[PDB]
Amino acid sequence: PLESQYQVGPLLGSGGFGSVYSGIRVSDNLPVAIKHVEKDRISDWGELPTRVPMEVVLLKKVSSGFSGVIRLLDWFERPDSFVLILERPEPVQDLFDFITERGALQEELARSFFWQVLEAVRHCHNCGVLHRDIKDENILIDLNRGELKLIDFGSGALLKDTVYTDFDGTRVYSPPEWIRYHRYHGRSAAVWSLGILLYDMVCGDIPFEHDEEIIRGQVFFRQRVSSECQHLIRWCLALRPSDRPTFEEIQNHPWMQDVLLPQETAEIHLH
Ligand SMILES: Clc1ccc2c(c1)N(CCC[C@@H]1CCCNC1)c1ccccc1O2
Repeated sequence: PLESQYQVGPLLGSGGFGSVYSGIRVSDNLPVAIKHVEKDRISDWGELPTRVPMEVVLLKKVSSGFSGVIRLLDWFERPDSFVLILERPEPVQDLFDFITERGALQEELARSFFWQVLEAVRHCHNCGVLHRDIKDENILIDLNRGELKLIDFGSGALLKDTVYTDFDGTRVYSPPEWIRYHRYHGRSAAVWSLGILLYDMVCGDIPFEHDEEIIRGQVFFRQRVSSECQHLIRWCLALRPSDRPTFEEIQNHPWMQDVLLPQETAEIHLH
């Protein structure tokens, strides 16, 4: 019934995540995204009360209620692929393209965006999900509402308190303990990736490209950035996992005070 229930539109993008198309739910005209993944390229499987990709398990765990995560609406199995039906904000732009187009973000805008990402990541952790690929390309902006939404749980895992020794996320957002030892814990690795993201936001590019820079952990600013924002970044990017802030500590940091709500953010910065 997939073919009769959704009208397929243009291809939005393709990559390690598969191929994603614009779609409309025929029942009520709801904008959707339709994501196809070949079965042979699914390395990571889990189970429902049947055998599904882990991405479906993780999405179901985070798609209850409202959150800053793009929600799984339905899924289908085909003989050689799985098809996922996801929310699609309209109009929308991913944060990578937004930053590529507009350059380094004003701190007020970065503060609003970063705050929303923190809230979304807390939501995932609350639901027992570790994203493991937090980055600009996995954040969508609802341009009218100023609301950010996390995508792509394809490298994610169940959250646990023991060590992870596997990683299939983005290397330049990966922490020094992974580079050096192939070992990390969930929350502290997530905080590292958040430091990279925040730098990316306020500087318009990522801080490290090579392994040696990651391991050295020295952050240089190319752009004028406030002392308070530089401090938070350097704290998230502490070389020792135990020296990094908790999410609570990030959200109580001086730089994170007086965040704009999403709608005000869109009025000032996006309209
Ligand atoms: Cl609109 C929209 C809804 C839901 C989406 C996704 C997009 N995408 C992203 C599609 C590729 C981007 C589109 C914009 C230009 N840059 C490339 C996605 C990518 C990977 C997993 C889930 C996803 O779920």
